[PDB]
Amino acid sequence: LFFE
Amino acid sequence: STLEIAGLVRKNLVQFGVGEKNGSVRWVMNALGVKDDWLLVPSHAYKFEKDYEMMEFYFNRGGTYYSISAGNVVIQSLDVGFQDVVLMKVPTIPKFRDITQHFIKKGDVPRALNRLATLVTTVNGTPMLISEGPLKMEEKATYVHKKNDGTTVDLTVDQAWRGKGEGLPGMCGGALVSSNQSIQNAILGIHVAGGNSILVAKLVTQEMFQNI
Ligand SMILES: *C[C@H](NC(=O)OCc1ccccc1)C(=O)O
Repeated sequence: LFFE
Repeated sequence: STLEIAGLVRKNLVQFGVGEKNGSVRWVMNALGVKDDWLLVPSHAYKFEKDYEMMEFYFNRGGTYYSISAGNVVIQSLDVGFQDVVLMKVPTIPKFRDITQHFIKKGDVPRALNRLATLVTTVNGTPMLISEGPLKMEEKATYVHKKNDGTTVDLTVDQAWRGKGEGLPGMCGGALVSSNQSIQNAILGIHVAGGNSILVAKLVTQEMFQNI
């Protein structure tokens, strides 16, 4: 999971 | 309906950018006006870069731009501890339509679980509807934020929706909308992370607006  | 809630979200979504005084604007993500001059915005947009308060914040509302010193916006937490998404008062923004009554009530959270939802968002202002698989609630969700230098930090919040779906950079700050018509397709929260075909949104309830 990544900052998007 | 989902589509009519989506329209109300769409009208209140602005683009949020950051820059140095006299510098180029870096357009980062979405912010969602909720009422008066208050917006919801993921604080990971700005809080991890050096000397944020000396930067200029920019808000793009359909090609009309509003800017303000970061030191002149009032930032208010949604709850105790770190929750990423904050409330931000921007004195120079045009008044928003009050959409706070379209957010889910804390007591109705169970009614959105195990049902589809739609992420109503943009990529730099281009509106998109992103389907999310049946929702789960994670009491604690962890995701990795990549800063401007390229280095990454790990972030953790209370109460995040998790759904199967495909996100893109810049979609953060958009609103998750329940497919459940029996709770009037409530706005569930704010998109904060995506990856490995999973989408994560911070729970935002009506009760949280009591913090102004
Ligand atoms: C989307 C907004 N809805 C709203 O605030 O409704 C509150 C309501 C509606 C019907 C009965 C009781 C309360 C809006 O723009 O009005």
